[PDB]
Formats: sequence, C-alpha cells, structure tokens
Amino acid sequence: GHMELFPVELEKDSEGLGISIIGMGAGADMGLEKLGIFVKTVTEGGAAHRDGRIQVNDLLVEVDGTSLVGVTQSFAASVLRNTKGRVRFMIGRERPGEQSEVAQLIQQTLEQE
Repeated sequence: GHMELFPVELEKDSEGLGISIIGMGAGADMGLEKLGIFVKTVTEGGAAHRDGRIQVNDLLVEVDGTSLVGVTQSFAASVLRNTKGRVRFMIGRERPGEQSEVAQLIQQTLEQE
C-alpha cells in the first residue's frame, strides 16, 4: 500500500477556498510528528467542491513550497494564507487498504500442524 502523493491545484474564487481542515492523527513525536491535517469538509459554495480537487478525504502533505508532514491545524490554515492564489499541493491520501485481509483477515487457522 502507499499514500498517493498526487498534485492538487486549485483555483480559488474571489471568495477564496471552500474547504476546511481538521487536526487528526496521533504521535506528536517532537520532530517528526505523525499528524494529519486532513480536509474536514469541502463546502459547495467554494471552488474546491465544484472543481473536485481538494476532496474531504484528502490530506495536505505539502503545499507548493512548504512541507506539512504533520503540523498543527492552525499551521495548515496559515500556510494556505502565506501562499499565493494558485499553488499546487501534494495531497497524500491513503486510498488503498480495504483491498484484502479485511474483517476475516488472512488468519492461517486451517494450518495448526
């Protein structure tokens, strides 16, 4: 499996963006910090919903010129304000996972020799 680090380029309206973020994740390791400021919502009023770029299941891994990795939600909210009107982000979603081994798992139960 992997995180799909795909480039996301939005175009904001005169309104701006139309999303929200949320501070999820656990592991404030102090100098690594495996946190995830994922998209909390993607408001229909804004360009993000109408474009279909930043989706509610996406994660801001890095912005045009600033790596996130796992910051505080305030940091992420602020990076989008420090950046230009159009910036490419690298969204990294953990798309795969439910591929196999779900619920029942593999579980070598029929082999106990």
